[PDB]
Parts: sequence; C-alpha cells; structure tokens
Amino acid sequence: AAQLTQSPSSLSASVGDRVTITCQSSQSVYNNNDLAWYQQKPGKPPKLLIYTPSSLTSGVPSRFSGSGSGTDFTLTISSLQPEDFATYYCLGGYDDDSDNAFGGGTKVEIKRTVAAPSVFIFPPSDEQLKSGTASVVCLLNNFYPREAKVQWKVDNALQSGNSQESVTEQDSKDSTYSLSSTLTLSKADYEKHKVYACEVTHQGLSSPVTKSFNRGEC
Amino acid sequence: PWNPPTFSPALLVVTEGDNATFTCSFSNTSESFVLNWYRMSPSNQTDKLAAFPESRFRVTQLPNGRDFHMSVVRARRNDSGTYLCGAISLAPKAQIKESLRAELRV
Amino acid sequence: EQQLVESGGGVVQPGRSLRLSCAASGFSFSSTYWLSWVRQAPGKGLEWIAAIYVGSSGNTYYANWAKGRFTISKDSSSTTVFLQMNSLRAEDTAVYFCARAGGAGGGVYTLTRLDLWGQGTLVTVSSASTKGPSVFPLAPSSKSTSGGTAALGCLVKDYFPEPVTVSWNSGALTSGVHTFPAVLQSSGLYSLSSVVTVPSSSLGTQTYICNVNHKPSNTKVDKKVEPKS
Repeated sequence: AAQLTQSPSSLSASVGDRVTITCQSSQSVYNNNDLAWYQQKPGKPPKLLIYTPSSLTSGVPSRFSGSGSGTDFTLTISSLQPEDFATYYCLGGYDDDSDNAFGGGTKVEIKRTVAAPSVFIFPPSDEQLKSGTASVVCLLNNFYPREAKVQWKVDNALQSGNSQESVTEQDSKDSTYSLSSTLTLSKADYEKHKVYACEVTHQGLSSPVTKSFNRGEC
Repeated sequence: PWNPPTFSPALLVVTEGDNATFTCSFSNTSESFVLNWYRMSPSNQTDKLAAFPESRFRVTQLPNGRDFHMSVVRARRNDSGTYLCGAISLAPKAQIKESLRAELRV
Repeated sequence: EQQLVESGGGVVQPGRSLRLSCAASGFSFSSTYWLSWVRQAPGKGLEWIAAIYVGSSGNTYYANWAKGRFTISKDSSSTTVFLQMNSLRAEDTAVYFCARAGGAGGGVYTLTRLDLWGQGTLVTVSSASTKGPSVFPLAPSSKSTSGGTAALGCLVKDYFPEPVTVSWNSGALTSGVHTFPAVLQSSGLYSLSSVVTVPSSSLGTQTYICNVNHKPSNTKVDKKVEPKS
C-alpha cells in the first residue's frame, strides 16, 4: 500500500513567480524515480510535463523542472506564465504496479488584491411559486480570495441542510470569483415566514454582511 | 539502478555483403519479457527490425540466458547506420529500458 | 494521427455493470504499448484504475482498490481495449479516460509515462430518470444592482442527467455572463444558475432571454428575464 501526498492543495501566485509543488510518498517509488507530473486544464485531459526516470525531449519550457529521489519530489515553475495556471498532479509508480497512484493535485490560481464580495439576493420567482417549491438564491460577485462563508437565515433562524452553492473559475477580466447559493424550501414553509437573509463572511469584510428581503415587499 | 541492456560493440565495421552481429545483453530477468531490435532513421524515429519472441534481421538467444545476438544477414551500404535494443518487461514491474545506441559502418 | 476515443458512457443504475471501450487509431497493438484507464469524478482528482499490455501476452495491472470489481481486456484485431465495471456505486460517477504508455526512443518507459490521452467519457451512476429542467428568471431588482450594473439570471432547476447549456439573447450577450457549476441535489436531480451583469440603464430598454438546452430530454426553453412590478 502506497499513499502519495501532494502539497499544497492550492496556491496563488502572479506571473513571474517561482512556485514549488511537493509530492511525498509512503514508500520509495520504483528505482527511486518512477514519478511523473501532469498538467490539467478544465474540461481537458491531463498532459504529461515531467517524466523523471528519463527527462523528456518534449516541449517543456525551461521554467519547469522536477527534483527529488526516493520518497520526496518537487515540481518547480521558476517563472510562472499565464498558460501555467492549471491543476498539477504527481503520479507514482512502485515495485508492484498495483500501488501506482496519483496525488490529490495542486491547483495554481492567479493571485490578486483582496476584494470583498458584492452580495445580491433574489426571491423565488412567481412562476416557481405556482409549482409548490420556493428557491431563493444569493449571489456573491467580484471577490478574492475564494474562501467565503454563506449562511442562510429564515426569520433569524439559521438554516442548515437546505442550501447548496457552487463557485465559478476565476473571472477572465479581473481574476475574481462569483458564488451562487440556493436555499430551497417548500412553498408552505416559504409562506410561513417573512425575513429571508443571506449572511456573508469574507476576508475583505471587517464584519459579516447581510442581504435580506421581506417576502411580499417590493 | 535502472540497469539498461547493453548493445555490443559501440561500432561494427564490416564490408558490404557480410554478416554483421550486434550483441544485446539483458541481465538475468528472463521470466516475462520481449526484446526489440531497432534502427534509427534520419529523422530520429525508431524502426523495429526483429524481436526475440519473433528474414534479413535475426535475433537469436544465446546459451547464456542474458545475451542475445542481433545480426544482419546480407549487409548492404544502405543497411548502414545506428542501432539499439529495447527490453520490455511485463512482470514483476512493467518497464521498457532501451540500450545506448551503437553504429554500423559497412 | 494517433488517437484514443472512449465510448460507452451514459446513465447506469447502481449495482449494475457497464462496459467501456477505448478505440485506438494510428498504431498497432503488437508491442511496447500499454493502455490504461484513468478516471476523474466531478470536481475531484485523477484516479488510476488499471492497465493492459497490448500485444500477445495481454498482461493486466490493477490498482489495489479496483481489483475484483473492474476487468480490463483487449481486442488487437480492432485495436480496442475494454473496461468492465461491476457492482457500480454512486461514487463511480466520473469521466473515464484511457491513456497509453510506451513506445521506442524515450529511453525508459513505465506506466507513469502516460503521453497520449482520449477526451474521456462521462459515466453517471444513478437511478434517476431523464427530466428536462424548469427554467425560472432571477429578476433584476434594486437588491441586485449597484454602481451602474444590474445582476439578472436564470435558475435551471431539477434536470437529469448532465449536461445543460445556457446562452443569453441567442448568443448575442456574452460579456458579464457567469454560469455556475451544477449541483447534485438530494432528489438525484441537478440544478444550476446562470447570471449576467448588465448596465442599469439598459433594463426596460433591452430585453434579456436565457436560452436553455437540455438534449437528453429534448428540452429547449427561452425564458425572458425582466424586472418585476
């Protein structure tokens, strides 16, 4: 049994920066260097970058290099380019190929200035309300970094288990994120209560911000 | 620690029409493997000529177990060039290890 | 001209089996090559499953966790490799890639040298049945506008399976569009959101329609998104 640990899980850097991604194995890889690194972009298959046991004559620009022998390996990008933002994976081979495995991956994203989210709230549509279900959505826009905490409150009761969220990739013009959170209730429960609140915690806010509406008020 | 096979000698000089014999040595490790004989072309591409598990290019195993004769039967002047062998292991570990290259002159 | 193409993905019900195919082009399976299956669940990492030596001997190699639940096999005569997947469970939903290792001239080759990949095929393990989405407007209001920009969008709720495509104004509106990854709800149906930011002064002068396409259900919806009274 071999376990392959990759660090960090994600990092942020600017073009020109040097980045190191490390990969550590429970046991020595085969012949101390059966280890490769892969680059993957969204929706695309992974691409081989480094094959340690016989360094490729492929089109890796000089800025990519691998080092390490036995159990600890490093991928270095000495001068990070725009086309390098992607997720990187190590892959280890072992005396028994049945142990071969990928590391969990390292996402390299674009660093920018901290930016607090703009928060917007949308009550359920009147179309959906005719259907017996109520979805209220909270939109977080233009923020950095990615870590953000969305808490739904219904009549100041804090909700758990009836909401879901998902996050965009970094915005192509300003490298910020956007976040969409959906609180879903029965029509009956939605019409029992009045104050629908979306409370947002983020580094760029000195204290949490709340957007809310009263159903039936507009 | 990779221990690739050897391709003996670095240079064969022969005359046209003559038997030319390289000798590829894959030490021990004779339980599940395939041995390929390659020639490089101008464009640095690898062309298979024969393989040990298998008529101008013959590969024959030696009593040794570890040594293999890789020989061109009717030498020519366009048969001339650069060659190597590749050891494909299937167990215990999946592997290909290629020899260093050698030259045929004729 | 060398290529790998995966097929056989689709919706499969939990506890059943599925056979996937990897069709190779541009090369023959006699020797120096292994084909591998690698998978990736939505939003997660790569995971190696198994490999087969193409060529007479046909040796197989299986990840420890996959042994006894996956079966890999080959057909040299149509340069195709197969992955048999048994007792399918929900966590097996993923994109399945086949990848090749080996060749000649590279000096050293192992199963970690995967230098040729297909685009992958999506397998969803689920007992839900095909359903087109409900498209609801996210109307722009004073609570969605700030500093000259207004946010509006479409909620594409309760569809199965993936994928769905969204566009705005039949494709004329592209800047400011943010379509979010779908979420899998406890009902077994998916839901996603698509929002666009637009000038505040355009509302009431410019109409906005999101165009939702869900091909598995042959659903096509144009939903006009306008401010509410």
